[PDB]
This record gives sequence, structure tokens and C-alpha cells, in this order.
Amino acid sequence: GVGSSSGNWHCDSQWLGDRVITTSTRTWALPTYNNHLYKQISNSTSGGSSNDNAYFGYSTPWGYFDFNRFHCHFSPRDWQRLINNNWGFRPKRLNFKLFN
Amino acid sequence: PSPLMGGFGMKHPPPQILIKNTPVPADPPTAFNKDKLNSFITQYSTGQVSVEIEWELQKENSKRWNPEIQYTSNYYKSNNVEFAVNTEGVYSEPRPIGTRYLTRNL
Repeated sequence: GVGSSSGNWHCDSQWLGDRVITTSTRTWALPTYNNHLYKQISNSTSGGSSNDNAYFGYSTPWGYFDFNRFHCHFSPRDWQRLINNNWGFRPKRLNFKLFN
Repeated sequence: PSPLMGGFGMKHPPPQILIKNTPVPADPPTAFNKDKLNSFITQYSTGQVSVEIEWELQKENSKRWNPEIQYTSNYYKSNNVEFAVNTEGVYSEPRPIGTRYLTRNL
């Protein structure tokens, strides 16, 4: 419905023995890209360059979600906990939500 | 009643443990004498002692964003390693270490 929220703000960390679960929530804005068009791009369209910098490709009207950085998930204090107390870590599970 | 030099004050603390070598008399005279014996064999004793203590901990669940202050060793080079032995075999504690590095609100 229009007048009902689709999700809550979840942002904390839980340290559970040999596991740690991080949760992050952020506010995003998405514009219209490319005037809804697909465009061919190249160093020709960028103005030319040397051979080492030539390319050919496409830009799309879509955007994308990226969280491939550690500070997207760990606060500085949580990072301190992790690195001061552990020989190792690795990711196991992921859950992703888009709402409101 | 927290002790003023620091620590835990108890009405029934860990009890005192007392130890002594039993006296072993040297050869007594062959005629009776009522005085207490004054001549003893020179003795001492050695052994192992073990103490095991279980401690309960109270963990932090702080919401502080920035990193805390932590006790750490310093990387800079030195002749000896802190809290180790020297070339002559002597162990030393180079500094006093307290307990108050994490933080809490009032």
C-alpha cells in the first residue's frame, strides 16, 4: 500500500562465537540515465587517445548496486575488533533487500 | 569494603595454606633427659604447586563508532623483547599494565 512502510532500518553487528553478522542500511537516489537510451561509446566518442587507451563499448540506462568494500559493512570499531582478535575470516552468507 | 590497594574484598577470601618440614631429631643421649631436644638433622624440601582459577567475564556491547584505545606492543626495534628474558636469563616486567582501555558511558 501507499501508506504502509515496506521495511525497517536494520544496521548493527552481532558477534556470535565464531561468527559475525553485519547489517547495513543506506538511502539511495537513482536518476534517469542516458535519456532512457543505449549508446555506443569509444575513445572516438571520448575524443581520441593513444593506442594503449582505445576502447569500444556501450553505456546503458540502468544503474547498479555495489557493496564490494569492507567499510560498507564494518564500522571502524568492528574492524578493530576483528583484526585485533582473529587470525582469519571469510564471508559465508548474504541477504539483500530493497524497500520504501 | 573494596580494598584500597585494589582488588576484591571478601569476608571469606581464599584460605591461608601453611606448610612445614617435620622436625627429625639427631641421635639422643642414652640416659634420659627431660629437656626438649635441641639437636636436629638439617633438612629442606622441594616440590611442585598448582593453582587453577576460573574467572567470569563481562563482555562489551558498545555502540561507539570510532576505534577504541588498546594496549599494544611497540614495533620499534630494541635490544630486548618486552616481557621476556635477557641474555643472562633474567625475566623482567618493563611497565605496569592496568585494565582500563575500553570505554563506557556514564
